[PDB]
Amino acid sequence: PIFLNVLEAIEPGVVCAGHDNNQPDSFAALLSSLNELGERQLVHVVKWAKALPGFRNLHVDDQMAVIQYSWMGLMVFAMGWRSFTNVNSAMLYFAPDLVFNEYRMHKSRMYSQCVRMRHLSQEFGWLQITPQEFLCMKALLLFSIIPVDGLKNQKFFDELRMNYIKELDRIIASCSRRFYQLTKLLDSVQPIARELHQFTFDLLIKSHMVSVDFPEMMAEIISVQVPKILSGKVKPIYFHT
Amino acid sequence: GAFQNLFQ
Ligand SMILES: C[C@]12CCC(=O)C[C@@H]1CC[C@@H]1[C@@H]2CC[C@]2(C)[C@@H](O)CC[C@@H]12
Repeated sequence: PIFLNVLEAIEPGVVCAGHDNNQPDSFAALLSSLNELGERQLVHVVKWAKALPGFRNLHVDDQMAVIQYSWMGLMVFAMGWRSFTNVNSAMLYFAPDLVFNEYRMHKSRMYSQCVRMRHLSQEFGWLQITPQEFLCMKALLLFSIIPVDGLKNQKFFDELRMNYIKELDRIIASCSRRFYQLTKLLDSVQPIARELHQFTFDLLIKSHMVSVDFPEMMAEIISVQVPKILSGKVKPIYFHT
Repeated sequence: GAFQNLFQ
């Protein structure tokens, strides 16, 4: 199975946030650390995406665009899995040095979103999602959000997306109940990503007022790309309507 | 572009 071999081989390692776990949980410190984690993770997502099968079929402008729209969903899905595997979905395992208990959920001012991410994480346990199903789904999430007006070379994207879907159905193989449930789970990422998009955008707008630090690449992406999503110019591809 | 710098 050349496909699974490559997915397994490219899967990123452990990324730490550099959070100071000796200081008191404050909003400013937690969110600044989540932003720095987002930045560190983005480096890894770019290297990962560019090593995926087919990914270079895309126009270079589409490659960047698809990353810049999909990172939130990709990260959130990966964090849900780590949470499941490491702490049985009891807490959110953003990183080894940044694990959210309920207290940090509350202090983060993102409690409802954290709760939703926690539900997502319990879904990996409740559905008995296998590591290989996880890997295939995560790869598909890269090809699940695009401009309503299409991409520069949209045909290559449609063919890529078709192939990733085929690969998932294949690792699945009333067996169609399975595909129903995996597709529903993938869809469930998107509303979570949308609320995080709204949260992080509002946080960027008010970042000086609340003393939260955004790194460079996070600030650019959230001011240039994320509003295209929130304004409806760029929209998730749902399986179910 | 910050992210384009990183992309390439
Ligand atoms: C993607 C990240 C960081 C990486 C990860 O494990 C998931 C997590 C989900 C919430 C995001 C966060 C990066 C920083 C954001 C976007 C904060 O500004 C507000 C919500 C945070």
